[PDB]
Amino acid sequence: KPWEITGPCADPEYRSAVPLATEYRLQCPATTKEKPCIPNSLPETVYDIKYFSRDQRRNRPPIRRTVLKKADVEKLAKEQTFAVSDFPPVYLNSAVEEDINAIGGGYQG
Amino acid sequence: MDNQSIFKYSWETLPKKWVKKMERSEHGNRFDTKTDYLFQLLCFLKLHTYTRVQVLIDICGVDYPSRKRRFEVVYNLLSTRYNSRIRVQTSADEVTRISSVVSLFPSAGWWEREVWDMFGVSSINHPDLRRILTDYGFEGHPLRKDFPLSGYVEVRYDDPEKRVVSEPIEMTQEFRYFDFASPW
Amino acid sequence: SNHTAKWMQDTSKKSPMELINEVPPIKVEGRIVACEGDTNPALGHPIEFICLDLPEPAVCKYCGLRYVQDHH
Amino acid sequence: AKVKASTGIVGLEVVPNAREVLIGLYSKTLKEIQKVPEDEGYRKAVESFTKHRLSVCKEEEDWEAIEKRLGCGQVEELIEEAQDELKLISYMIEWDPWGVPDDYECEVIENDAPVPKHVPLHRPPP
Amino acid sequence: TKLEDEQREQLAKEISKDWSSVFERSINTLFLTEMVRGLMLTLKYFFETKVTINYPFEKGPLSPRFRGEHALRRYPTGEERCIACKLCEAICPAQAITIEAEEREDGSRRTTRYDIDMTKCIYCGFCQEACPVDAIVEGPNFEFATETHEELLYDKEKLLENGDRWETEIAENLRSESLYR
Amino acid sequence: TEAYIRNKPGMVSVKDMPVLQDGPPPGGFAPVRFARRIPNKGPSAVAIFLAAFGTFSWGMYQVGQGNKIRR
Amino acid sequence: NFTSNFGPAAHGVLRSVLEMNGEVVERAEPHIGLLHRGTEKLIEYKTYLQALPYFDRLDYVSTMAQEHAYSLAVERLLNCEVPLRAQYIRVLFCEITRILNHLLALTTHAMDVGASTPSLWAFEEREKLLEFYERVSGARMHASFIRPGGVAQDLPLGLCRDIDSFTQQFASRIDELEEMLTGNRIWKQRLVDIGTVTAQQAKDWGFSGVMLRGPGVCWDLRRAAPYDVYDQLDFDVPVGTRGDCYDRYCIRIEEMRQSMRIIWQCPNKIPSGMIKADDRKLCPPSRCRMKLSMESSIHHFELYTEGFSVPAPSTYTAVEAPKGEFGVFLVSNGSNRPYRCKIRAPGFAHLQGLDFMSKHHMLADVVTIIGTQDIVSGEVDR
Ligand code: SF4
Ligand code: SF4
Ligand SMILES: [Zn+2]
Repeated sequence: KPWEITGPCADPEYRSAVPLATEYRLQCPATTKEKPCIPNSLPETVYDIKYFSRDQRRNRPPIRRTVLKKADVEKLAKEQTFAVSDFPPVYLNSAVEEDINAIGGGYQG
Repeated sequence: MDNQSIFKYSWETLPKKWVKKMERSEHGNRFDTKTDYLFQLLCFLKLHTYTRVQVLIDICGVDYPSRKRRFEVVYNLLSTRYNSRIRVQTSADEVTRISSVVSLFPSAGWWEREVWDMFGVSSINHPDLRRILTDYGFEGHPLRKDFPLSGYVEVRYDDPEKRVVSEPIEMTQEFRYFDFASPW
Repeated sequence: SNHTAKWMQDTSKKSPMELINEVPPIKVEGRIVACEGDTNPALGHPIEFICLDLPEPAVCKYCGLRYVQDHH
Repeated sequence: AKVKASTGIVGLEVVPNAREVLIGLYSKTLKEIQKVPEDEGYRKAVESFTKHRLSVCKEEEDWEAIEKRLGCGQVEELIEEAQDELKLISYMIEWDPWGVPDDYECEVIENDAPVPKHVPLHRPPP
Repeated sequence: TKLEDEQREQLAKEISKDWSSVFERSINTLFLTEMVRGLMLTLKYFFETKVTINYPFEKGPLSPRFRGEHALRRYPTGEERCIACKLCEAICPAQAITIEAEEREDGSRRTTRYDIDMTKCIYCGFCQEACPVDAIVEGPNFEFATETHEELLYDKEKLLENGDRWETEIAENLRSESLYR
Repeated sequence: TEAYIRNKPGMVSVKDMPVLQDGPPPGGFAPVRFARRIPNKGPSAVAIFLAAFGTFSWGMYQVGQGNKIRR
Repeated sequence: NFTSNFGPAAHGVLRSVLEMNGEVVERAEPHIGLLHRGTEKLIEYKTYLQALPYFDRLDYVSTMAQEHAYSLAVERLLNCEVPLRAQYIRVLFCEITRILNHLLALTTHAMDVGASTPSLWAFEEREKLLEFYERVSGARMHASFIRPGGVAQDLPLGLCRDIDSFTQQFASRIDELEEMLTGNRIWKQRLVDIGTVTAQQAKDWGFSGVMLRGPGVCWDLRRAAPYDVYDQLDFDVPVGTRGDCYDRYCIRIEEMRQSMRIIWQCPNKIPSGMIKADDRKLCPPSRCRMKLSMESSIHHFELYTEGFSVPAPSTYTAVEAPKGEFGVFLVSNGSNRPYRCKIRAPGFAHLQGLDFMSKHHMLADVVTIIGTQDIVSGEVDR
């Protein structure tokens, strides 16, 4: 064919976008040839139901509060002391200028 | 389990004059401060060479119609360099001119206009321009717990009498409110 | 006569009540039954165990089928 | 050797005077916090870490090595951070807030509500 | 903008290494080879076949999990399915259902009025999930484009009952979804 | 409320009860392609330039012969 | 300085007003209230399972990342773990949605600039992906498929095979489109160096997503705060060198390819198991159990009447939507109705962007800037 000399149309790893019926959808979604039984529970639960131990939700600790005055503020200010390290850490990341065809010969992903 | 470092360092080096409450939860770390020093606190951040936030993500209003300080302004802002985010949450009543942050983060004019009309909280410096979201001359502030869901005057229809008009609400099939509550 | 008059309008074909009275009873053998139709799902009508210790049929409260005990 | 190619960011522009500018900025900040503000808190912190970074840059003297050892993104980014910190110090002393007068409550709140592992949480940088 | 002058020089000092490179790049930008490549690709697609589903004679593909014109099924005995739980009305996120019941004469409970003003009924699906007897369902019919608002205010269960004209088709769907739902 | 619903037929315990048939077949279907690839196989520089120049010269010679005939 | 108006392709409803000077846009300013609904007010006077469709309606191009973000917020606030198959299919569909949005935004940009054939080819591909949606659950768009705690229904059989077929043919289609646009001198001269954004003002104006990743700074939430299975799904995360229209465009295409890598990595690891829960107190029971057991009916009834109750605290949850950091702020208290659910769509940041970054350009460049910003007034206004 006359184009077929440059571009994706002249590449053995090139596919078109007209999937035939048989090759795209040969089994309609309604009447499949199988019988799926989706799971919905684990055996341990289904024969040892115990809802608090399962529902660690609402099993959270209570909210703890404290007030501070000038005395405690001064005490903390004095006992506190920084260090050359562990101030915070830094989240550093930079560009690399990587290729495209590298990963898995440029295939796998 | 996310950003204890930045929060701890920020609290242990701050001028402790302007912090009213600190909550180091796991949902989000909160510096509840006084409305008088808000600009001072935010300008401390974004500049200190460890807890530099440099990006303001949200300025949202919350309404509590049962407390003397009716409103609650909330600033959610992260630190793209130190991979952390904090939530500075201030109180605010009816009319009480709150400081602006459009000088520091220019990305607050639209969020401060939105909190001007949705709620009614003011803003002393520049960002309190006219309303943004709601259409035009609007009676109330349509996100507190008083402006009803269907609005005061909202019928708006064409009139071959003249052209088009806005008239008070007479809607059909009134809003049903189901209860669903559960006394345990 | 009044319910079907409130909702239905045509009054040419028979109303649901008329059809469910046209279906006869079942005449089951034991003392307790369960009404769904013929499938457990895809036909709804959750299990509705109904007693049969009266000389008159017993309705099912979904898709009234009027089961009846056979013998004495 | 290996002056630089590009810092990678659009706003920052490379500068071959990284060591000299850092030396000057750090000396100035050390002087400012040394004389001006009260000896507390913020001042303690900034004195400590700023004199640290001054010492390490002065000793390493090769901008590649100062990056690799000091452990921060770029010398340009450090220049930006130092300039901003000095600006902040100026503002701070303009409105000096130090010292809690009295009648002061800072409610420390904490609740250890557990959250699942499949929720967006900014996991700590190693 | 002083750096841009310096950058534009190096960028020219880099690509213009030899004479072959400058000559190639020049007649590249002078004979429109990328234009020609684009044109050839376009012409290929022109010669190639089309999609153009030709609607009124061969409609598009669907799935049994579709949502459309609602319907109220009924048992094989002709007996209605709905029992007035109010669950569909309760879960309606658009409040687009109105339902009002009463004890019938024979004893069973049924619905005196049941209507869905189809517009206000965005088609979300929660209907066919809240129903404990599969009374209401969304049959795979999307061609109902009346010319007067009142129609799309589907009537007091009457037209909804007429959804049984699909009772075969709908049934099929339900079977294929009894497994995983 | 799960045993026979999930699978009644013949299991001795709750484990190894169901058959699922949900996901992919054994093998991941393929290794797929994601990287771009546009081959450049057209006549690059000298071919096209010589074509243009040669056809121009020869066309001019033909124009000459034709104008001779027409005169 | 002229005062021109701009009330326009169908690239949304928006009212630009432009202080002009010759052919220079001295000051552009958008009026945005032109499509408002009160989504927050409604959510409040609504619920959790009832308010999910609202999130489906916000940012109506990428129609599932929103539900994903809302579900993450509710789970975080609720402490309700989710099974592995649910996580995997949820990531699969989030990435399909990213591809959808990228096709639409990219080729609508191409139409604004003038091309049309890329628009039509991309719309064919969008038809294929929408068919995937409507096969899995619901209509083509607006598939309320990601509930709190997992998904609503399991996916059918053969869907994975179709996914693979689409993956291959779609790699080829992206290659075609990139060959059609990337390199065409018209497109290059129309796109490059149009709307530069230094990272300083980027972080200032609070951009996110591709925008923030355009100029320099490399930061996306999938790598920073990996909410879901994303770890096991290594990918690439491209980054642009000089923030402008062309580099944002190339970023978009590379993001398409990385999304393909993820969409293949899932159907090779998807751990066939259960979905959506293990407590019939936060997720309703399926039909067989509901119609056979007894307590299953009680829980189904209560869960579809009043929904689940979540405790007192308030949270913020962010997701790397196709546009940017889609944020949700929940202030729930006690009862089953979400107190003050606040949205943080990136539309606000991107429009203020438009304002400042549309100076000293021409009107064609204003159109180009809207294209590269990929605005959806639905989410910018909600
Ligand atoms: S849930 Fe089903 S039967 Fe019950 S009231 Fe509604 S459609 Fe009617
Ligand atoms: S389909 Fe949804 S919008 Fe329509 S009434 Fe049923 S539950 Fe509500
Ligand atoms: Zn029955």
